[PDB]
Amino acid sequence: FILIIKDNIILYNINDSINYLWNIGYIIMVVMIVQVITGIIINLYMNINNGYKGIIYIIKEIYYGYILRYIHNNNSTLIYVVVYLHIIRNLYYKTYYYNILIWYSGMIMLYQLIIIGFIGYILGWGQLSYWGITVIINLISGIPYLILLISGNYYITIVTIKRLYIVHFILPIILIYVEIIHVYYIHYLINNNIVEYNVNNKIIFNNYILVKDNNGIIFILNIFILELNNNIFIIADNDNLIEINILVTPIHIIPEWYYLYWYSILKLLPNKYSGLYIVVNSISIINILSEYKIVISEYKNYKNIIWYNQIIQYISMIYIGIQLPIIEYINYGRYIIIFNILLLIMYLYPKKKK
Amino acid sequence: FILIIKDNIILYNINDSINYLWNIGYIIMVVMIVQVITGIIINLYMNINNGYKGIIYIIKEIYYGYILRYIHNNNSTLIYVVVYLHIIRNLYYKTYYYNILIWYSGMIMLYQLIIIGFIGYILGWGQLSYWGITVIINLISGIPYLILLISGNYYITIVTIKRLYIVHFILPIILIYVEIIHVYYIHYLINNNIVEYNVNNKIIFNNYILVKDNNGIIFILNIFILELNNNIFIIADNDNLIEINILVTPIHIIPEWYYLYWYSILKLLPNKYSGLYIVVNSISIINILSEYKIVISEYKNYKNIIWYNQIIQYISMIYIGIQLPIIEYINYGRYIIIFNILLLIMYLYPKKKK
Amino acid sequence: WRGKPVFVRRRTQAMIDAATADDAIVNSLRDPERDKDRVKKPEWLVMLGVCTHLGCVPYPDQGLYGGYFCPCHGSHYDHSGRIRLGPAPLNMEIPTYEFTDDDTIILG
Amino acid sequence: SFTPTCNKELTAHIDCVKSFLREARTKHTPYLPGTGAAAADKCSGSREYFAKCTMYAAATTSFRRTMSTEMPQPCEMELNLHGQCVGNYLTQSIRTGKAAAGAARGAAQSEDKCFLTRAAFEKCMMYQKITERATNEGQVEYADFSRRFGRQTQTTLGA
Amino acid sequence: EKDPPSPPDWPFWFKAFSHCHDIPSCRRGYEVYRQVCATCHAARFVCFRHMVNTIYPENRVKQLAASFDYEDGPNDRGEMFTRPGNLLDPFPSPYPNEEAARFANQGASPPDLSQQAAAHHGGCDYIMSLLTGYRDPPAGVSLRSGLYYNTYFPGGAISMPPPLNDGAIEYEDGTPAVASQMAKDVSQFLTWAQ
Amino acid sequence: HMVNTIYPENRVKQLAASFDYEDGPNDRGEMFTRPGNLLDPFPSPYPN
Amino acid sequence: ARAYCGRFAFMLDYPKSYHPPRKNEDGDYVDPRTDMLPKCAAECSEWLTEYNACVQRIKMRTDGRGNCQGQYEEFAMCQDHCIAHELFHYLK
Amino acid sequence: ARAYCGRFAFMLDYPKSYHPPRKNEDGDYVDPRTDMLPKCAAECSEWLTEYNACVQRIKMRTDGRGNCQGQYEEFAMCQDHCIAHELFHYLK
Ligand SMILES: CCCCCCCCCCCCCCCCCC(=O)OC[C@H](COP(=O)([O-])OCC(O)COP(=O)([O-])OC[C@@H](COC(=O)CCCCCCCCCCCCCCCCC)OC(=O)CCCCCCCCCCCCCCCCC)OC(=O)CCCCCCCCCCCCCCCCC
Ligand code: HEC
Ligand code: HEM
Ligand code: HEM
Ligand code: HEM
Ligand code: HEM
Ligand SMILES: COC1=C(OC)C(=O)C(CC=C(C)C)=C(C)C1=O
Ligand SMILES: COC1=C(OC)C(=O)C(CC=C(C)C)=C(C)C1=O
Ligand SMILES: COC1=C(OC)C(=O)C(CC=C(C)C)=C(C)C1=O
Ligand code: FES
Repeated sequence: FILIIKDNIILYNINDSINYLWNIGYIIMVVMIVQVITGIIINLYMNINNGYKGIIYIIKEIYYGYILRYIHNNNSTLIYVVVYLHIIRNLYYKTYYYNILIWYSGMIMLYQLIIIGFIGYILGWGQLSYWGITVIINLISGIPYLILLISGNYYITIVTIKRLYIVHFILPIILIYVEIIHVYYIHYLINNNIVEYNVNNKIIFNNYILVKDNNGIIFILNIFILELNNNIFIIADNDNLIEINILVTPIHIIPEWYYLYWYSILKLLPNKYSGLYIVVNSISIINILSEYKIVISEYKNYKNIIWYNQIIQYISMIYIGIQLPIIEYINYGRYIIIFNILLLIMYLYPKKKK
Repeated sequence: FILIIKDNIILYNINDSINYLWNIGYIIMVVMIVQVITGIIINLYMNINNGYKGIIYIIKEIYYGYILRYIHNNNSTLIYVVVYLHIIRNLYYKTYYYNILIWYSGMIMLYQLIIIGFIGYILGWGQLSYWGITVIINLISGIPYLILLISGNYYITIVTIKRLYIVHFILPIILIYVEIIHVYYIHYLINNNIVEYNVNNKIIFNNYILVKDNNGIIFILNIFILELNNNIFIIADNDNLIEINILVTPIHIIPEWYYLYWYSILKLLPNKYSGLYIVVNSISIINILSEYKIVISEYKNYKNIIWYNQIIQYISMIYIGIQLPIIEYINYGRYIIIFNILLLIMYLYPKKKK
Repeated sequence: WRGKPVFVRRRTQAMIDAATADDAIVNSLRDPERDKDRVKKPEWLVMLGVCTHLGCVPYPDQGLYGGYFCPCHGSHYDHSGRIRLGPAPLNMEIPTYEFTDDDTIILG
Repeated sequence: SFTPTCNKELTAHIDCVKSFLREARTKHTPYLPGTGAAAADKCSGSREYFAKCTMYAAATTSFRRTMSTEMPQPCEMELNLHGQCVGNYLTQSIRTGKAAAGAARGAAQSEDKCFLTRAAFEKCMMYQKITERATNEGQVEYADFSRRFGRQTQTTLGA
Repeated sequence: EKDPPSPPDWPFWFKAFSHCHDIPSCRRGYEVYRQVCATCHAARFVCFRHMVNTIYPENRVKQLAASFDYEDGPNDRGEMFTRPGNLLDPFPSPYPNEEAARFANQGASPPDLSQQAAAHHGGCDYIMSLLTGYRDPPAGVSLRSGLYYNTYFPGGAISMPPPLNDGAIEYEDGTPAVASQMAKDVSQFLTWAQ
Repeated sequence: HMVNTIYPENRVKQLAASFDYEDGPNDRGEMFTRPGNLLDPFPSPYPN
Repeated sequence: ARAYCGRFAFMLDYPKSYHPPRKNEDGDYVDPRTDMLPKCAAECSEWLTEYNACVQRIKMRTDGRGNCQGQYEEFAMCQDHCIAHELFHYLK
Repeated sequence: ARAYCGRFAFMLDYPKSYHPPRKNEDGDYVDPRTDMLPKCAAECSEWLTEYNACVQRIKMRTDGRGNCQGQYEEFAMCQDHCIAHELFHYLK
């Protein structure tokens, strides 16, 4: 494998005109490894018997256990920040027009990540996680008997945790394999540049791009260390530190911040399945945004007005999700969903000739 | 990877003169996959906080759980049988003389397997398992403070189970990776034949060798199905179904049958470390049995008298291990160890000229 | 049943008539529901005994309607389990249950 | 009088039987069940009691849990607070030799450091009838809001 | 309607990057918890050994734990006995189960205060605000016996009697015992316990 | 475990109901004694 | 997951000095918060007028319906924000 | 891990018929095993002579030391192997 490493790290040529937005991917890979390592180490001191007490036992009895607990929670937030920012970049520079294979490989990892995260918060045995899996499992309540098979009982119980835990342990290793398929296509299908064309300005990776990529990762580390030890930003809801009572409903059954765009979709649409279905549309339509075009152009380096309104639509929907289900937020949020479809249609539609 | 598969399975040429002893390796690979799958599935219903009560809940409450429980225990016995028989073969045909790299890769997997099996026994959380680890861990009692770091307490508790379980979950996946390194050397360094020389008699693998290898595996399956459902051979000690009591010592603290060779070595030698050291010798000296030779010959297809006495030495030591520590068995067993050193010296020593 | 208290009350004719009387004043209730749609047999009320305010378990034969009074914050439910006074927002939920025969129910 | 299941009654008879036999063998005194009480048959009464318990009841097997006839008490929390104050001050007074041990109940509160908490208990008890009609309603969520996604909906598995 | 009123942002010492938990306040907080909150709440996940060499010296923690009686066992005859507490025991719990506790608080359950300093939005600020947030009911709001108004509790009506009264306890260090001090101190201690 | 395998369901009910188990807590936080059911383990003679 | 959000000490306006609580005629220390209540109510006069208006509007209603909790929660939140800025200066 | 080792039924010599236990003069059924004890002791006579010899050798010893458990366990194992071959034929 040493020759492979030399071909893909030491003699790998990349354009010298790339920005720091081309370093986001390096950070995902590094922060992903950290999340696997910390996860395996936490499991050394806790299992599925009672997470509530187990997390307490890690933070109070294990030496430096608090570091492991808070890194694993905060580095998840970090994973989802960097991934979501990696997508925003790919949309801005339309890096899906000629490198769709790379885009497809990435989306597979996005799907896997969305399942890894949801199930990790039930491992903590907290109120907000108990009642948030009870509300997402009941969306497939139409498929007969499927809820019982997944849950393993008629209500969420330790049985449900013992099985989701195995998916949370194993699915990350598969994600790492898909990361190789992703880096494989990137290296074959050359990366896109800040300029729309292809230019002979490439420089080796280890001597230049890795030094710059490390300056980026160390910048993010400074900020992540401050959050890790001082909680400068509230990235974890406090109601997950309340012991599970199956009789009392939490004040608000909301997910973590990185599922509030699909939680709002589900709370805005008036039919449960319509919501589920609009959450499929969000993660699926974005994979065909260049397929119907017919012009010899990649629609790149224009003012990207449609892009800006899409990125804001995401942020605004996350806000509506935090808010309670007040009627006025529901009406305004339904307009934001209608607007997303029109913006998506604009990306999809080919143009007629004057 | 399809081209890789075609190069290593469909257009892979092997000599047509090989016996059914060249099918043992295929069986190891298949039975190994089965042990990983069943282990992961059993994990879906197991609580490592009490594995005594957990195994009961699998066999009585889970549908077809008894199949998973008994396959995972019996397929371990099977793994070790096939591996130990794969070594006996490699010794008989001296397949380490020119393919040492293959031999080295295999020994690495043997070391990993020896750790996986032992820790899996302790997950059963029964009398024999508890006292057995309590005896082994106290062999490294000389290295200061290391028992405490491995155990996590002053005595074996669930704390130790929660950490060894992670080694038992992860180490098998690494073994599968070393299996690739093993199949890599086999395919580059061509396999040895029943004849000492190299002959142009090779035939493709999928159309011929895989059909024969499946006839072999299905033969073993018939026998393994009978053991799996009727316990024709006692391959699991009954004293692992006794609830752990730290105050009472079991009638006999012995390992599974596939650890009895090294258990006897440790119970025969009069100094604890000497015993540990003679166990190291057994699993290390066998890796240099052709290094000091100087003749242009592989010492192959002779009467193999030294080989036969070695294979019997292994069987006889396993017998002494079952037997209680009667003094007579200790004296006789010390002679068998002296004899093994002599047989191993015979393999190692180069010959002078008349 | 499934971790929750399931109150099963045989209802006297007075109790049944009381809920039937409020069946006409429906739409004057926080959560308008008719007793016919909350009971399969008038003589039998099977409900989950969990206050819809903050989960406390109400006590029967208490309150202003002689139904079920949650002492935690003062929610009064009627003889059909419908919220009539207090902080509670909704009516006590009716579980999934069928009648196997005349003298047996099956919860689930 | 008699338990629906006579397991308790039988256990009492067997305990009497076992103790009398143990005493008889240990002290080498006569043991004779179903004979005169003075020297033997000390378990005659227990045996008859179990036989009387055999009257039993209809379908004793069908036990049914029930909510308490009496609800949680009216001012127990206020009373508990006053009790804690009385005990804490008693512990401090005995430790520091204060006169607060005396005059534990004081009208002025000058001699009683627990007078204020006692007054609260008295007021709650006094106003029990006064506030018996109290709605206990502030601002109550309407049902439509209560049953929207993020509130009490999809809250029971299989919804 | 709107979510429960957000707690004010109190200037606790430990909120700065380079600041610690003020041990003098945490010590007073233990006294407030032991003499006021403990009657109804339990701290199951807080053990006496956690306070040794951190809040109190080892001998002092022994005396505190020994003041309580715990149920240990079984003995050689299979019976349960009562012993004084030790440094390895959890903080005493007032009620044996949640159903006993509920029966003593008009059906309401006093939550365990082990992680309450971080179990509510606002965190430590929510404890300080709640304990000092009792008020006369708003006009038009009438509360039954055992129900008290509090601006920060969700809904406004809490089954907890106003717990802090001036002069309720005497601080060993002489600090003036006023309701707001006890609040600031018990909030500090519960934050440390979390 | 014995229902429809060793004994009929009604018979197993009678056997279990013959024993007294300790269940609870009740609404008052107290432990009570009830007849046994098909979901109870076999009775144990001693508490520890 | 945690009790507080960290901040620079220059953003955390911690009391720089301590003013002991006033002592009553009886000699019992008066709660600093109780003394601060009138001053902070004046700072929130605008919300208090809204609440007082509600009280009089619900007083007229000849039915028994009407509450002023909404306006009281806004006044209370305001009065309490004022208290937070100066209360710990009188507390040890 | 399991109670028994499986075998072909032709290797498992199960009783082909049932002989009811004899009834005593009182009318109580006599244990088939007790009736089989003398017959199986005769089949193990060689070990019984060894045990009986030990008893007499330990009887002579003027100290209190001496046991014959070793020889009794060999006799008992033999008598019991004999019983196993024919006892279930008298049991339902
Ligand atoms: C009233 C009820 C009555 C019921 C009556 C029921 C009667 C049933 C009769 C059934 C008869 C079946 C006869 C089949 C003949 C056709 C064979 C054939 O086509 O083979 C080719 C075919 C393969 O074709 P091929 O590759 O072209 O040729 C194979 C060889 O090259 C050709 O050379 P070969 O001749 O040597 O081949 C024979 C066999 C031979 O295979 C074996 O024997 C494999 C095991 C080797 C160890 C052998 C230990 C021997 C111990 C002997 C103990 C003797 C005790 C004597 C006591 C005497 C007391 C008086 O080869 C194989 O089967 C190959 C299996 C490959 C296994 C792959 C894994 C190998 C691992 C490495 C070796 C083992 C290492 C560990 C063991 C080391 C031991 C030191 O072989 C098979 O797959 C045949 C499997 C079946 C074998 C025979 C089974 C006989 C079963 C008799 C049952 C009687 C039941 C009576 C019940 C009565 C109740 C009252
Ligand atoms: C000592 C100063 C304290 C502290 C720090 C707390 N309490 Fe209480 N409390 C009691 C009851 C019955 C409840 C539950 C009421 C219900 O919510 O209806 C509570 C609740 C709490 C909380 C949680 C608030 C939340 O929103 O759930 C907290 C943080 C809290 N308390 C702190 C009852 C009592 C008492 C009974 C008389 C006493 C004494 C205390 N509490 C004292 C304290
Ligand atoms: C587990 C998350 C993922 C990781 C590890 C990851 C990793 C990376 C890496 C290392 C790069 C090359 C360096 C770069 O240019 O920044 C890259 C490129 C790319 N990724 Fe990802 N990615 C992930 C998520 C995604 C997702 C979800 C998508 C699709 C929505 C995606 C689409 C792309 C595309 C199109 C490129 C090529 C960009 C260009 O043309 O250079 N990635 N990714
Ligand atoms: C894509 C990678 C992963 C992500 C995004 C993910 C996500 C998270 C999340 C969000 C939590 C909840 C943290 C909290 O309770 O607030 C969690 C918990 C947990 N994760 Fe992961 N995880 C990843 C991989 C892994 C791996 C590989 C392991 C190791 C088997 C692991 C082990 C655990 C454990 C034991 C918990 C429960 C303890 C905890 O609450 O911190 N995770 N995970
Ligand atoms: C080289 C492969 C492996 C071998 C040789 C091995 C060996 C065994 C052994 C001997 C047992 C004890 C069985 C009994 O209690 O008697 C055991 C237990 C167990 N193993 Fe494995 N194992 C393998 C891989 C795995 C894998 C990959 C997993 C999945 C994470 C797994 C999960 C388990 C579990 C949960 C138990 C406890 C349940 C049990 O007692 O059956 N094992 N293993
Ligand atoms: C996890 C256990 C292992 C598996 C999966 C395995 C697998 C295999 C496979 C598939 C073959 C080729 C087919 C064959 O000729 O049978 C082979 C060859 C070989 N293995 Fe292993 N093996 C293992 C253990 C070992 C060990 C422990 C050793 C060394 C003591 C070893 C040494 C060899 C050698 C020397 C060969 C070449 C034989 C010849 O020259 O053809 N293997 N093995
Ligand atoms: C509590 O955890 C979660 C939710 O709770 C409401 C979600 O809505 C969601 C979003 C679910 C769907 C079906 C889009 C996720 C993933 C989640 O993690
Ligand atoms: C559809 O997938 C999503 C994104 O990628 C396009 C986002 O950018 C966002 C928005 C991300 C940020 C940082 C506001 C989210 C949450 C999302 O769901
Ligand atoms: C329980 O007893 C056991 C032994 O006894 C000494 C072993 O030798 C061994 C074998 C040890 C080595 C290092 C090969 C194991 C695993 C074992 O479990
Ligand atoms: S929980 Fe019943 S009145 Fe609030």
